[PDB]
Order: sequence, then C-alpha cells, then structure tokens
Amino acid sequence: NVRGSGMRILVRGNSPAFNYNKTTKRLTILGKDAGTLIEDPDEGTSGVESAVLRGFLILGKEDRRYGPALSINELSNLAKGEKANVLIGQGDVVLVMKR
Amino acid sequence: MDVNPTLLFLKVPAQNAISTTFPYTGDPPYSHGTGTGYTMDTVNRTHQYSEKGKWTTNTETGAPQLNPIDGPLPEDNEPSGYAQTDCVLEAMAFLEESHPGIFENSCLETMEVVQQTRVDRLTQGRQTYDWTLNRNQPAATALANTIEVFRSNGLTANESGRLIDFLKDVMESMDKEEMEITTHFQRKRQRTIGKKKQRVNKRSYLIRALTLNTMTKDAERGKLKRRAIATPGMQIRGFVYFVETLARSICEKLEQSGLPVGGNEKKAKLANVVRKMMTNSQDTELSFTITGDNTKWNENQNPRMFLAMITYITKNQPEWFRNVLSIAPIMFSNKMARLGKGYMFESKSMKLRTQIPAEMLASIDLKYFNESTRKKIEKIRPLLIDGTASLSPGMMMGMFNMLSTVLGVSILNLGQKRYTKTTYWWDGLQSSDDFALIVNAPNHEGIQAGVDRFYRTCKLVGINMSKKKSYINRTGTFEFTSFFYRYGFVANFSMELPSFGVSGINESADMSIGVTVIKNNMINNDLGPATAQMALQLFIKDYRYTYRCHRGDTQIQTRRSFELKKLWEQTRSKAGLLVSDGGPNLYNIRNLHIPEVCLKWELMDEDYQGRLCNPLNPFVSHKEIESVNNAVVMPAHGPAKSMEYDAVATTHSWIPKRNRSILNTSQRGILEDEQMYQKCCNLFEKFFPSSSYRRPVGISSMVEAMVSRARIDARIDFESGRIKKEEFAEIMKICSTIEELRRQ
Amino acid sequence: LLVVQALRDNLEPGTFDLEGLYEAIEECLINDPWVLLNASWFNSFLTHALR
Amino acid sequence: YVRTNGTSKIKMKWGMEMRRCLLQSLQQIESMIEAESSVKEKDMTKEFFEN
RNA sequence: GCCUGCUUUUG
RNA sequence: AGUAGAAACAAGGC
Repeated sequence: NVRGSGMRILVRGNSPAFNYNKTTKRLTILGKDAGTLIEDPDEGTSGVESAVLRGFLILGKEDRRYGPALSINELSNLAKGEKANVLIGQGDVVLVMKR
Repeated sequence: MDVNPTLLFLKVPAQNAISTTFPYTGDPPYSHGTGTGYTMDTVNRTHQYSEKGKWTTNTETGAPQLNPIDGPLPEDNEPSGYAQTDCVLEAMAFLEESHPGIFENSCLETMEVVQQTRVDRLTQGRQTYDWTLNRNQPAATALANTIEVFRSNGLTANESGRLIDFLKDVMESMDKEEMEITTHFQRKRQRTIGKKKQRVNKRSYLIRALTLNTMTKDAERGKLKRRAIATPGMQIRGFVYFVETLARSICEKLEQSGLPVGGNEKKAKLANVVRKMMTNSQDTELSFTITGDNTKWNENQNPRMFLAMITYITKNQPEWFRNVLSIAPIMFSNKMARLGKGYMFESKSMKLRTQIPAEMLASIDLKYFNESTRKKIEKIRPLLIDGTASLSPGMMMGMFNMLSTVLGVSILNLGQKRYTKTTYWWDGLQSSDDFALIVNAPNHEGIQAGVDRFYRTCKLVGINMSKKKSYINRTGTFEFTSFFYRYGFVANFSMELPSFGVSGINESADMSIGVTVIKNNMINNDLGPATAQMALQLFIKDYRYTYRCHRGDTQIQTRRSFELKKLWEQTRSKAGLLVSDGGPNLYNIRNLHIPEVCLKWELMDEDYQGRLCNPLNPFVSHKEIESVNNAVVMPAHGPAKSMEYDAVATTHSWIPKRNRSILNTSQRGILEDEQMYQKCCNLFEKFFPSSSYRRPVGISSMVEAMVSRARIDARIDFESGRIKKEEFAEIMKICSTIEELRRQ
Repeated sequence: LLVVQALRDNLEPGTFDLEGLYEAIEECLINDPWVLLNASWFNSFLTHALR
Repeated sequence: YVRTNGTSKIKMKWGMEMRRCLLQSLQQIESMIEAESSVKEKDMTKEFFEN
C-alpha cells in the first residue's frame, strides 16, 4: 500500500516498482537506485525457476504437445509428474511440472 | 586513443545522461529574410491533404473555399483532412456517457464568466494584428484603435464596459455598407504630422476582419528548417477567449489532458495516471507504451468539426450562449492569410538589389523566380484576394489547442473495453501534437490490432500519427514534451541552461533572478551544491562585466571605475556595499533566498543606506501592482513566461531606453498620442492615488472628477488642518477657470 | 539512442518507419565538421553497442 | 595565418557567455557522484578523484 | 547635412 | 572576398 494504492510487485519478472537491469546490473526501486548487484558463480543459468509457483517448477518455454495454456487459478486439477503449459507474467506461456 | 563521449552511454543509461544530447550552449537558428515561402508551403500543403473535397465560392468574400468534411475515406497512410461528422459526434457522445454532467457544468461556469467579464481583459496578452494599420501592434493599442473607429462610425455599446457588448458591436459592424477609418502620415521638407480619412467597402472590411498575419519563428530549438506561425486579429479574440474558457473547464475534469497544468503539476498528473493504468491493468496481461507525435496536426484539423463539437457541447443551453460560442469556428472557416514581406531580387551586372511586396505575386512575371517558388506561386495564384490567400481546410500553429486536446481525449476514451467490444484496450495522455498511448492485451496480436484501431479511429477524425517519429516499447520508459520517464521522471538541466545568465532587466532584478534560478534548479532539477557555488561565481563575473561594477579594490578601467573608487574610499564598512556599487559577494547556499539589501543592512553605513534607499530618487518607476516585481523571461522550449523576484526598491531599479526607430516612419504620430495620454493619466494618479492599485469606475469625464475632488480636499483641509484662506480662494478660482474651459 | 536503450533494457522495442528516421537524420549532415564527427561517433556507438 | 571572417550580434552574445559550458559538464559529474553516495551512505568525491 | 541600430516572433 | 544557407548581411531612411 502506497498512498492508498496497491502497488503490485510481480513474482516472476520485472515491474515498474522493481526492475533489475541485466546490462549495468543496477537494481531500481520506484525510479531510485538501490545498489549494484553482484554475480554469484552458483547462479543456476539452466532456465529453471523453482520459486515462482507453489508446488510446481518451470522447465522452460512452451511446447504445443501438452495442450493449450492453463491459467494460474486452475492448476489443482493436475497431479504427480503431470507436465503442463501455463500462461503467466506479461502474457508469456511456459511449461511447468509438479513435484 | 581517440575520444568519444557517446561511448559513455555504454555504461550509464541514456536518460540519466540525456543532458549531454542537448546543444543549448550555442546560438540557436534564426531566420534572416521573408517568410512568404513557408506561408505558401503551408497553404498548398493543407490544400493538398484535403484535395478530394468540394470547392465553393463564398457570396460575401468571393473566395474559393475547399470543404473536405464527410469526404472520401483514405486509401493509404498519407495525411488526410477527410473528417467524418458522425464519428466525431459519436466520440463526444461516448465522452459525455463516460463522464456525465461535464458539459452542463462547464457551460454553467462559462456562462457566469461570459456575463461578468470586461473589455479590459483583452488588454492583457500578446501582440495582435490591427486591421487599422495592416501590421501587428500590442493588444491595448489595437483595442483602442478599434473602439475609436467604432465610435466614429456609430457603434457605442462597449460603453457598457462588458465584452459581449463589444462582440455585439463587431457583429453589427459587418452589416454596414461603407466603414470609415483614419490613417497616419508625416511629411518633412518641417515635420508635419497629421491624419487622413478613408473608406472601406463592406467586402474589404470583411477580408480585413477575417485575415491573420503570418511570420517566421526565430530561436527554435530542435529543427533544421524554419517554421511559419500566425497571429490573429482583434475581432476573433473575445470569441476564442470564451471558447478556450469552455475548453479549459472541460479539460480540467479529464485525467488525460496536460495543457492547463504546468511544471510539477504536469509531471504529478502524468505519474498518477501511469500508476492508475498499471494498477487497473492485469498481471496476465501484456502492456506496451507508444511514444508518439502527430504529423501535420494543425493542417488536418478543421473548424467545421469544432463547430459540430461546440453544438454538441451546448446541447440544451440558452441560444445566446450557443450563438456566442458558434462564431469563432465560423470565422476560422472563412479565414484568410497575409503572405508577408515578399521577396528581394538581385542584379550582379548592374550591382543592385530590390524588394518585391507580396501584393503583386498575382501580377508579376515568373521569369525572376526559381523553380520551387515558381511552382508555389503557380499553385497559389487562384486563392489570392487583395494580397491574402483563402485558407479554409485547416488551423494554424497555436490556437484551439484545448479543444483539439478534447478531441484527442475523446479518441483515447474509446479504449474502455465497453466501446472496443473485445479483449484489448487502451488509454493514454494527450497534449496538443504529442501523446503517450498505453495498450493492453493478452498477446502481441492484440497489441497490433489495438494499434491499428487507434490509427484508423484517429484517421476518421483527421488525426494523423507520425510513424517517422514514434516508437513502441514495453511500459516503464517513455517521453512526453521533453520529459523522459524511466520508471519515474528524470532531471535534464540543459533545458534550463540559458536561464543562468544576466536577464537584462536592471541591476536589482537581474541579481535577484540570478540567485533565484540557482535555488529553483537546486529544488526542481538536480543542481548540486558545489556546482551551485560555481554558478554563483560565474554569474557574478557576468554581472560585473555587463554592468561595469568591479570590486573597487581592483585596477580594471571602465567608464565608472572612478565613481566606484571614490565610493569605496568614503565607505568604512565595505561588506555592506552592493555588487552594483563595487562590493563583495556574501552569498552562499545558506542564504540564497534573501535579497541583497536585507542580507547587508546592519553592515551598511547610514549615509549610504539613506542615499540608496530614498523615495525621492529620479530613477525608480513603479506603475501598477501587476508589474512591480515581475519580469518576462524567455526559456528554451516554451513561450515567454513571467517570473516573480523578491527585491527592494532602490536607486538601481531603473528602466532602460526605447527603440526610437519609429521616429523615421509614417506611424510616428503614435508617440504623441502615447505621450499625451501619459500626461493625463499621471495627473489623474496625482488626484486619485488608488487609480494604479484598483481600477477606477465612473462615467464622468476625468476633468470633472478631478476638479470635484480638488474642491472637496480643499474644503476638508481648510476646515481642520493646513490650508489657509488665500490658497482656498486661489485654487477655487483655478477650478472655476477649468470649468469655463471645459463647458465652452 | 532511446530505442537502442530500450533494446539494451530488454523492452521489446519496435518501429513503424525507421528508414524515414534515417532519411531525416541524413538530411541534416551537409557540411559541418563537428556534426559529421558526432555522426561518426554515433556509428561507433552502434557498433560497440548492439551486441 | 590571415583571414577574413564575420560575426553577428547574437553569435557574439552567445560566445560572450561560454562559461555556462563549465556548469553543464560539472552538473553531470556531480550527478554520478551523488548517485553512488546515496547507495553507499557517504561522500564519494575523494574516492573517485584520488583512488 | 539630419534621423535610426529589436518599430510585425505561436502556445 | 567573406558571413552564412532555402534568404539575407556585406549600412539603411529623407
């Protein structure tokens, strides 16, 4: 809450309130610099994102085999080992996998 | 190593260094001669982009006028002035549907304003084209000459003092056969200066009342080529005043406008609007921002669409209101244009030069001109009537910006998702000839479709977008009127750079303005403290060199380096002297908000303090409260604004001298009128002191009120006070003789 | 410069007529040494950026 | 080196006040310094200019 | 010899 | 010549 208005911070990806430039490595909050961010060598550059969904991983980009793009609020139907497609973020489709 | 500053942009972003991309330390481009060519270009352009319409001949002017309204639909992405009535009215209707009561309330406010306001409101403004002289004059001069000719002819309703009566007069003056005017001359062999009467038939008066003056705009930042601009007359001024009042009242109630707000209000509104959009937008939705300019914005926009808009906004109002707001778009649909100074010709063999006025381009052989100009004249010759070209199908630069913004917001309001009937939508921000659009959709196909629909819905109204100068990125970064938003607005500081020198008003005023822009730029821009100290130092160097006021403990020979040394040696306390009298500078960040006299008032010597600050000085001139501590300054990328400076009235608060060229011209007799009027008004302020603080009111001649107050003050001051009997009798005798002079 | 910055910031930039922009830049490069040098610098910037 | 040249009132006026250039540069420099001083809560002129 | 050195500059 | 650059200056007016 900021001046009675709900600023939304996006879990997956950048936002106008929270954006990390990948070029000059500066972090930016609300138009104000908040420090240069350093390169951990253990940064998994594998395309996988395990901290976006609750009980699901993100294996990569979409594939047309596993059907159309399910949505965030209709994922409890799935079960163990059931890969699927999900549209999230700024209109971006991805593949996911349950644990 | 070879040096490249642009490579700095490989580490620092372009918005956090955009000040480097503004070359505002050098002289700006200027025009040198005539502006006839650019006038012709604009006329033939706006007749080109509206050419498939239909031609007609006015019965009153005899002029060929091109009507493109409800013309064919465009077939390519070139500019078009083919506007459609039904879609304009649908835009207005949906606007009122989404923001109900907007037109009613705005009309009520403007009705109050219409009923109360006065003719004196026309005195304040910019210059004005005077049909009485066929050139530009100040606003009050034009008003006065127009009123004089009216009263000389018979129109006298403006004696009421209201504006709407002056408008009734200018309307009633069009239904007269032979208007009469008076013209200045002067002859010397003995300088004889007089006047002569002449007549103006009805059609002549109409073309003079409907025409605009044109001239080229100097000191433009950001363009390779020069532009032409227009200046309207005195008769189209009250009507457009009321129209822009209505448009202001409307645009104030719209979250999309940017025109009636300035400075930080503008940026605040923009930022609040962007946040509101990004909050109403969804998280699964893709979002993009177009940074956009419109091409040929002032040529496509037609007054007939403005008349449609007016008649829809005055729906269910009194007919006098509907009829006093309908006259501006009429008079700007039958308008004309003066071409200008003309051209100049050259002969190398005989070694001579010549000038050619614009009022012979219809009656001149085209051998002299080059190809481009020959083509121009060839196209324009049909439209010439008495040295002025017909121009119906478009506006000119700098007028109806508010109502044009209303139309822009009307188009932006067609992206509410209950008017698109789909899953994409849009909104944005609009100022005249600049905009920022924000488009939302679940994919890139919807983004393209929304962009296409915006383009087409805007082409149905005559709004063309510059593809050459527009670009689309994701949300977070954009540009709007030289404001660079990067997740927040950003400071530039080079727009404000020509404001850091001597302003050229007087010593006190230039000093105060110089320190005040430094502290302002410390607040608003991001000028640091050390750089501000340096700015002080450099400003004081420029101040001293311009005004020839060096420290006094120096050996710099100027024309007043002797008086200042005598003042230096007389004076005991030298930290109390002003920089203009040869003293030091005690300014720093701590005390930039204090004038130069209060800063050093305990340090002054009493004799200097009493000489400098003396009301009997002959150098000071205060006339009216609206001009006491207020100066016109001329920024980069804007019009001449007015700056308030805190200062104390001293002997350094002088006025500089005048141009003095008008002595050599036929219109020399305006000086004598000015001089006599100033004598009379000065004497009136002697009798009535409040005449410069509060506007007087009355119907009597000035002499009547003057002699009356003389008698009253004489009586009241003799009864209990200073006046004896001799003075009483003598001044009553003088009053009697004044009566014998006025009444006979 | 600003659309290139939008590309470096990974903001998916786009245009409607880029050759018009180039034709408008090139319309001003005529005969001044300082301006041609700035243009040369801009070409070097595009070469070292855009990578 | 001998030459004929020419100038105008406005060109003189604007070359009579070139000291403003000193501000432009310096302003940008201080901005950069301040942009780091906000990050590391300390003044950074000494680090930049010496180290 | 006399007079002049911005007499026409959008928002 | 030179300044400059889509039209002007290289003094003008009576």
